[PDB]
Amino acid sequence: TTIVGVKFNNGVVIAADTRSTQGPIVADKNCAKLHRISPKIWCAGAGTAADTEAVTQLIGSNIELHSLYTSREPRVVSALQMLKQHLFKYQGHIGAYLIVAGVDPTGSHLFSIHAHGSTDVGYYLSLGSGSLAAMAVLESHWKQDLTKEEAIKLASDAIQAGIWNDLGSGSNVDVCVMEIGKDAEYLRNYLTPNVREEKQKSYKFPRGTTAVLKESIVNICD
Amino acid sequence: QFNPYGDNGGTILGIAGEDFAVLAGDTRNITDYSINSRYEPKVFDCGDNIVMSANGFAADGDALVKRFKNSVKWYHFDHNDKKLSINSAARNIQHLLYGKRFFPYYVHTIIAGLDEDGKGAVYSFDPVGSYEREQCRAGGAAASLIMPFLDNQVNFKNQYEPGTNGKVKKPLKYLSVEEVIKLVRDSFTSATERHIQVGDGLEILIVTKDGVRKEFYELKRD
Amino acid sequence: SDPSSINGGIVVAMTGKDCVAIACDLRLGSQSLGVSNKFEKIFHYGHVFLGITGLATDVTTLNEMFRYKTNLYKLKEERAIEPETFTQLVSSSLYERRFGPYFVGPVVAGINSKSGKPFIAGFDLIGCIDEAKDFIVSGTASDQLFGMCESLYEPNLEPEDLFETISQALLNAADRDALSGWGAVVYIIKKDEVVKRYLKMRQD
Amino acid sequence: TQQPIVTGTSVISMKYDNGVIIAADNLGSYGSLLRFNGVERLIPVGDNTVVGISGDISDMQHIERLLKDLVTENAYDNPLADAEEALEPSYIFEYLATVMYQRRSKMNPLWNAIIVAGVQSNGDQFLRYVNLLGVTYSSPTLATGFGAHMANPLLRKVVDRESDIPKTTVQVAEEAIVNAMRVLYYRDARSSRNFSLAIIDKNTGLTFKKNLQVENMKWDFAKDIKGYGTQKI
Amino acid sequence: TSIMAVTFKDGVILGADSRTTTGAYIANRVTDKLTRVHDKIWCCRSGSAADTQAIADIVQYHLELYTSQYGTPSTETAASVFKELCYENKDNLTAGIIVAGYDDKNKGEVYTIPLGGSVHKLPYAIAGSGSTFIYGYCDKNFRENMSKEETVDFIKHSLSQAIKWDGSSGGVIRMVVLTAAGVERLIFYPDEYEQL
Amino acid sequence: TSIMAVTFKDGVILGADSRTTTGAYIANRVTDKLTRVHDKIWCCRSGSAADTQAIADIVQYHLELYTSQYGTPSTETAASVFKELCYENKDNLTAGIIVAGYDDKNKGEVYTIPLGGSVHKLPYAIAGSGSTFIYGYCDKNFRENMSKEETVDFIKHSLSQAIKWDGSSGGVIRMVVLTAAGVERLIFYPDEYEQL
Amino acid sequence: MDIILGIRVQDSVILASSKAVTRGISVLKDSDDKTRQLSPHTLMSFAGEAGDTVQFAEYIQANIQLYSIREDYELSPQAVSSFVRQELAKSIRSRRPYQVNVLIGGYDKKKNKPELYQIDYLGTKVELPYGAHGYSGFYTFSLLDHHYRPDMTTEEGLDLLKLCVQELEKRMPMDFKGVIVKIVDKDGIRQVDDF
Amino acid sequence: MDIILGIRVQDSVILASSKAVTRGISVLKDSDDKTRQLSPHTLMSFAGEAGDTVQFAEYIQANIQLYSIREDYELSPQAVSSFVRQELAKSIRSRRPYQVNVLIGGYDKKKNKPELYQIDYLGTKVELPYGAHGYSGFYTFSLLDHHYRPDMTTEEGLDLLKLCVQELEKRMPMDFKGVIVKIVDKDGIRQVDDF
Amino acid sequence: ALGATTLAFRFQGGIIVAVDSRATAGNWVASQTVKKVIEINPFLLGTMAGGAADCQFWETWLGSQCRLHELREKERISVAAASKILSNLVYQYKGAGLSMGTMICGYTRKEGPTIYYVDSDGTRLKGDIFCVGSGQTFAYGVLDSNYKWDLSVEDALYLGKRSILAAAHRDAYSGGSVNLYHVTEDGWIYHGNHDVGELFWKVKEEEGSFNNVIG
Ligand SMILES: *[C@@](C)(CO)[C@](*)(O)[C@H](CC(C)C)NC(=O)[C@H](Cc1ccccc1)NC(=O)[C@H](CC(C)C)NC(=O)[C@H](CCc1ccccc1)NC(=O)CN1CCOCC1
Ligand SMILES: *[C@@](C)(CO)[C@](*)(O)[C@H](CC(C)C)NC(=O)[C@H](Cc1ccccc1)NC(=O)[C@H](CC(C)C)NC(=O)[C@H](CCc1ccccc1)NC(=O)CN1CCOCC1
Ligand SMILES: *[C@@](C)(CO)[C@](*)(O)[C@H](CC(C)C)NC(=O)[C@H](Cc1ccccc1)NC(=O)[C@H](CC(C)C)NC(=O)[C@H](CCc1ccccc1)NC(=O)CN1CCOCC1
Ligand SMILES: [Cl-]
Ligand SMILES: [Cl-]
Ligand SMILES: [Mg+2]
Ligand SMILES: [Mg+2]
Ligand SMILES: [Mg+2]
Repeated sequence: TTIVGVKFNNGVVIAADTRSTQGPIVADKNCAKLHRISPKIWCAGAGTAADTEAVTQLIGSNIELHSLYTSREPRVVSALQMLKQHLFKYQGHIGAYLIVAGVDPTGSHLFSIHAHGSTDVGYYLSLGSGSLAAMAVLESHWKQDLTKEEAIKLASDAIQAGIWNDLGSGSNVDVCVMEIGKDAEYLRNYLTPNVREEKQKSYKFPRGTTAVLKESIVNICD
Repeated sequence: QFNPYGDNGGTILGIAGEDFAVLAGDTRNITDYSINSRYEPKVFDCGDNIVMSANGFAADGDALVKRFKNSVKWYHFDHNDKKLSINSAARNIQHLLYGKRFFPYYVHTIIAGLDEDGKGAVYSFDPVGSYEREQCRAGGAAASLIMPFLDNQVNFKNQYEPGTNGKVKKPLKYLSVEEVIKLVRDSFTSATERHIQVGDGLEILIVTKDGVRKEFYELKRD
Repeated sequence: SDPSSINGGIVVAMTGKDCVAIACDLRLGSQSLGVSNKFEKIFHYGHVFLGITGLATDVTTLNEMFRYKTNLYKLKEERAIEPETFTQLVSSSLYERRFGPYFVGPVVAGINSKSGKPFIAGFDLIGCIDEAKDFIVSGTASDQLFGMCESLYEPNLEPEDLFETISQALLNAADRDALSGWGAVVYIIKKDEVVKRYLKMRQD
Repeated sequence: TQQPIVTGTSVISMKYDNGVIIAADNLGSYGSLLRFNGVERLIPVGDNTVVGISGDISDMQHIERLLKDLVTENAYDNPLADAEEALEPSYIFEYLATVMYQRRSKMNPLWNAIIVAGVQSNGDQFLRYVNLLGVTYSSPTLATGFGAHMANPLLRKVVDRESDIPKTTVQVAEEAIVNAMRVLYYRDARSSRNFSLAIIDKNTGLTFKKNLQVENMKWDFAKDIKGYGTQKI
Repeated sequence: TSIMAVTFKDGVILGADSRTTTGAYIANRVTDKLTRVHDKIWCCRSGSAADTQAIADIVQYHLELYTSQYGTPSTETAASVFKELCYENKDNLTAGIIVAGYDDKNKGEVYTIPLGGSVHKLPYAIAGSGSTFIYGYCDKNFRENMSKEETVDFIKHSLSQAIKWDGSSGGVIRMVVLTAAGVERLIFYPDEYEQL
Repeated sequence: TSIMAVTFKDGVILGADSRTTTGAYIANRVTDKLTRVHDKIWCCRSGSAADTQAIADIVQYHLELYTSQYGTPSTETAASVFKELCYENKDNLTAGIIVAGYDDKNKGEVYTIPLGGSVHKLPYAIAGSGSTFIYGYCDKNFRENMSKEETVDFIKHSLSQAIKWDGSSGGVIRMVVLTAAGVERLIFYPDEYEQL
Repeated sequence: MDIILGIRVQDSVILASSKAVTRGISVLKDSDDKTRQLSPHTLMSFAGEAGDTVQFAEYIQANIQLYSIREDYELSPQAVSSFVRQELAKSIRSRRPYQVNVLIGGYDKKKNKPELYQIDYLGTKVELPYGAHGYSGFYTFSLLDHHYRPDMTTEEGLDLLKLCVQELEKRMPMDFKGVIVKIVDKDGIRQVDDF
Repeated sequence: MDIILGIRVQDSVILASSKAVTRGISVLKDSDDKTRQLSPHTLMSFAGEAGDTVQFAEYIQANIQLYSIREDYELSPQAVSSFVRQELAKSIRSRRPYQVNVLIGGYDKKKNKPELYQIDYLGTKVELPYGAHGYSGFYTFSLLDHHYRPDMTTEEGLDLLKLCVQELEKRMPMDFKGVIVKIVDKDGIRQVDDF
Repeated sequence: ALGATTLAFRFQGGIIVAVDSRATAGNWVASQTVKKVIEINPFLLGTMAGGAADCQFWETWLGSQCRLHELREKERISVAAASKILSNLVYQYKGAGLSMGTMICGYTRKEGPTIYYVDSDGTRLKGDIFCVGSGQTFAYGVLDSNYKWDLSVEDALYLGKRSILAAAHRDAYSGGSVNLYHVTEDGWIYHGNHDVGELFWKVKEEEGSFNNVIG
């Protein structure tokens, strides 16, 4: 994985690649690493795939119940606190590396969380196997007082660096923009620069090619 | 402790026709999750209409090829410029590999050319020198992905004649150079999609009685 | 002593035009020794189909477990479970055993009775969902299946054509794996009819 | 069987339209201790080659001696030692690559990663890598250690393939290298601010720049960062 | 890490670098290792980032609950809570913490808590991987009852050297001043401290 | 061990502690770690006592044979012989040696040879387990072209701190002065240097 | 290496189990019966870790006998095999698992069909025409694969079984001191005394 | 566990050696002769590591035959046993030692007495009335200790030997496929074909 | 690391040699077309089990030594002498890591049909029937029960073919195809390559065996 987060004027943006590996094999060429914790709090996840989904769904559920209980919109620091305490308790055995971001009544926020339960604050962050490729871009092009359109550009450029240069990352670029006073816009497949070329030949078989021993109608009805 | 071996990834493919033979291989060189080169050739013209590739640990691969090229040179000196037949080259390579039986070259070796009857020939070696002549052979990282596809499309395995109750097999036949290159290109584009160590570029070396021709095709760079 | 490769086996699933297909080999072994050629790895709960590879005791155990859960689901909900919902149930159940997992590689396949949309999905042993438009693979010859499916597959295949494509993907993958083979079964699934075909393959 | 003691970190390089650029910091680390600060890890051979070395410094000093002795030996009984029969980058590289592979095959390696940058007699750019395993490869951009992970991505944005080399000027290429060295200073814990840079041009020849410093750094935003989550003060 | 806390005439000053590492990679170059557990009781964190954060969060909770019931806690009380956590969970923790605070009665106080969980009250304290390189410098240059400006220079020069020699230390030098006047944050950038 | 060598206006001064350890037991509290390989080329020894003695004995033999044939060797030549032994036998040695000498042409020179067998020519050098604690102090206080008395004080204060913090260093402070005047041995006892 | 074999023929199930009990370099016994009757028409043979085998077999026996008394009804071989599998499936993830492999031979009185089930210590169940555990399968399966026909009589099954024992006695390294053979059919369970 | 036994009686030496050759879970052969004739009145049986046994036995055989040709004279059993011991005594401190245990049965023509020597792979020589190698001694020595008399005939020795083989076949875990028996006396070496 | 099924047996009409064709690298099936009978010379055969390279290299080397023997002695080499040259050679390399399990087969005047099992730990056994590999147990079962000295050449060829099939079926690491050989005093005769896929179905139907398998 490659995942990033970038702060801008009136909010925050996060992005991710879409590759999912199983050893050296690509299991999913277009998987979603951007998760919704609450409507305006989204999370990018790297590491053990089941762990990032499970831990983000659990905290998201508890955040919803908390939001209903308190009659308030959820805060990013609450999701942050709940996540890190959960991860710390399991001493790193839950391999979830997250970039947590969102907007709430307090303002716009951007954090990262590591598997062992440590958190960090920043204006620009990157996690995953392609984090070094991404961070190189962020360190080269980031500046204070970014606009919305500049931050999306920087974020996707950082993910592309991972896509091209890191073998762990690939395929497409997902983005989510969280601006203050507006609905969060999830941009699934914001960029698709790895389209498979036309094959040289069709491998559609003549019917009856496959040898068959038995046929039978299966009963799915009651 | 010092580990003298490494894995430079990559995958290679040798197919033999009626009056020709191809030896293909991707141009990507890697270590762990990094890309070292997007274009580093590993299929070589060794002289006497013999093409060769040694895939796996690049340092051992370059050493072996270098030694065989040298072996060809001295065969000419010692035997009045006699042409080294593909079968004689194969036996010679066995002795090169087995000479290091107790400190092996970590490579999968494949050579291609024409036999003494003018028909296409491909030979494949294990790291310690066992060899065999074959119509079709894939080697390297993505060999497991490509090889069963060749079994199906080159040797027509598991394909029976339509209407014959799976009693009459589909007849074996020689393919054209054009049909073979189609299968090679489709083999590598498929492997590129599902194997992280495969991509960047594809270089094919075709061998006919006229000589050795080259063809290059781009692959996905993610 | 690698639980996922003791018994051997493979499962593959594909989508077509208004249909899905799921197929499995029939082998069960104890490492090198072949024990049974009738060990089917595909099960169905109503109109939702589930294929499971990996450790055979866990395959059997999970089938019994999802039969248990889908029967109770139906009694309470007064309707059969859909593929999208079943996929989430499988994921939940597997992650419940996160630190003592079932050594399996399940595959869900089916058509939504309401929308009519074809659906397939795959999982890892701890419940991560791998949803896909095209195909899903699982088992000891997963590498081989990935190579066949990625080259042979094309979108919007008709049931009769789809049958040939999945059957050839499975057969040629199984023949390049020692621990898979010994027979094969293919399910072709349409909106309101399901055909099951046993394939003829080499028995070595 | 060895273990490296005093070490040098990343060496980065790239090709441009008329030649090649190479750079490396002036540090000799002793584990976590930044022990030696006046270490030159770029070593010119003649007026057309520069060898950049990372890894064990004692093994680097050994290679320096071999290269110095190689120049001496080439001049013996050679009237064209400063002309047609002068040492080429390809000659120097193959010699080192032969040595590195021989040493790994005796299970007594030179614990280094080497990049040989130069310009051939016909004007062609030469840039090739070799390491303790005897592994070799060439590319428009090459880097060692952390540079492979952080510098290559930045340098490949300039020269992504072979066709981008004629389009890349020395001004642009040098700018990218200097930017890369800054990024490594931000993010590599065994790096230093001071570094050396060398340019080998087919027209202007060898330009060797010493005592460079990373500058135009961004640190101001650090003042706004407070705590690790909830802390406001 | 390189961290230190120094008592002086008007109170106490905490000092720290801003580097966080994963092997040789710098995961964060602008880290804040000076953390508040109470209005005028702060701590310097070294060791595991996860462990030190978890501990500091618990201590802040304990002192907030203490304040609700018994009023403002002493710096000694804060150090005791830290110790209790570090000592009783010594097998599962990697945390070297320096506790520093300002009372009106007791003035500036500094307590250091090494790996084992022992407590040591000192005039000044240094800790972290980079502290090893400045034991000699700090011992020779420390004086009791220094002024604010003298103490700032002492910490600046000390951490400057620690950063220079330790690869695990670097970035900016953060400082926190604790006096009767209030709480003041300071920062010093590379271009300044490097050429001292 | 704590050892150092410092160049100054008139030449070079070598300095060392006198402690030899076997675990935590002090096998020798009055050790002489400053050893002569030539009239005005000396070395500071750290690491294995056996290895450093064997090496120094061989170097002295090589330089005695050099002198018989080619006259007085340079300090650089002496450092090269040390290096050759330390580098080629790096797998079987534990020796951190500082070579120091006085020429009339080159004046005072200092070369340090760490574990790997690399050579580094420096204005001054520090080595040994106790050197870690004085990197900061020595960097801040060293100046080029110091006087003899200034250089003696620099070494005395530096090794004083090294001894204070390092358990593996202690005893007396031996020093050897190398100038055109000749060779002067110095010694400083605990009662003096401890209370600096 | 306790040799247990099983063959399902037309009208019965035949189980053959070795008589040797070895401990170290000594054959302590040469007349051991490695089986327990679970019900009048269901028989279970077993092999594996010492102690665990008998403890497990008798525990299953007790549970099935309890069921028979409670319901005044005999459980089908399929039902018994499923119960046994679940117990082993629980066991494998316990603190100390039962290291026991079993064959379950039974005659279903409702279907009027013989049934043979093979269950290993992991809880891996399969219904088979013929089965074995341990290294035994490695020798006999080739013979059974060849000479086995589905319509065989009990006498033909015993001759087929003799052929397997002869092959084991020829090629196996250890002396297993012959086998006790038992037949399960419509009339219940009986032992062949002369084999 | 290749059984080799030896019994010295009044007028002869009797050696018994197992016929089985096992590799993994397969008995590759059941008619193997684990002995070599060193000279007309000297016989050596052997057991131990695969390959080493035959290589060592044949090497000794060649050396003794060379001596016989050179001197036109047969070496005494005592002399042969000493030579064999020294070769094993050298071997044990070599780079790769011979892991071979031997019994040397011979008839001394000058003394008119039978002689049995037991030599293990370390080069530990002992002259004995009866001997064994491996686990074999653990079963038979109690029997020999009891029924053995020094004035026995060859026929009485063979009956005593039968008693040992029967005990081994009863209590030993592995099937060793019987034994080849050979007798050494004044008239030389001969094999008992029916045992 | 090679799964295999190889056999060789003596009978009235000489020697039958039969092998499978599969090569595996773990679970991955590398080849189905491997030649596991090495044609040492026109009169001698060798089987390949264990190391592929070790068997190929040294049994080819053996053929060179046999050719030199008959050049110097003007007589065909005995199977005993040929087998011993190979066994003495691998014994020198003992401990180094060679992996072999082979049957050296031949038919001469003084010996008749002769088979020697030669193995990498130094073993050299003369015998009538040998089976070697991951599937040896399955093949032994068919061989032992059906073997007789007075077998005809036609029936003996089938027995060897049927025995490999038995192993190819059950053993996962055995299969592909069956290669047959008949060794006579005048030399060996190749009796073709037989795909197991086609052979299995054919034998099932004609013999009535493998009822457990649906077809
Ligand atoms: C980049 C792409 C790689 O770093 C990203 O970090 C992504 C993150 C996204 C997908 C959320 N990471 C992965 O894709 C991740 C990499 C990885 C692999 C193994 C351990 C940790 C991280 N891949 C996975 O988590 C896959 C997801 C699959 C493709 C659906 N899962 C596996 O590879 C599982 C590992 C499960 C696991 C268990 C216990 C501890 C850690 C991980 N492995 C298998 O399924 C392999 N095997 C197959 C046979 O059945 C038994 C298991
Ligand atoms: C200086 C650096 C040293 O004294 C300071 O003390 C700082 C303290 C600040 C941040 C409060 N310490 C660190 O930066 C600390 C160094 C460290 C590392 C390991 C154990 C103890 C201390 N770094 C961390 O804690 C990082 C922070 C992450 C990157 C946000 N965490 C890791 O390095 C984790 C820690 C896991 C762990 C191990 C043992 C005890 C507790 C936790 N390790 C990894 O991720 C492993 N890593 C995988 C990639 O390959 C190299 C190893
Ligand atoms: C300071 C102390 C550290 O840098 C100095 O460097 C001095 C150098 C002077 C003496 C030139 N170093 C020592 O005093 C040195 C410390 C040391 C120990 C081990 C390895 C390297 C350095 N001490 C020694 O060399 C002593 C001197 C003896 C007592 C006269 N020797 C030992 O301690 C021996 C050394 C064996 C050895 C180990 C590894 C490499 C080389 C040599 N060790 C023992 O006797 C073992 N001892 C047995 C009693 O129980 C504890 C261990
Ligand atoms: Cl932190
Ligand atoms: Cl000393
Ligand atoms: Mg990529
Ligand atoms: Mg001291
Ligand atoms: Mg098979």
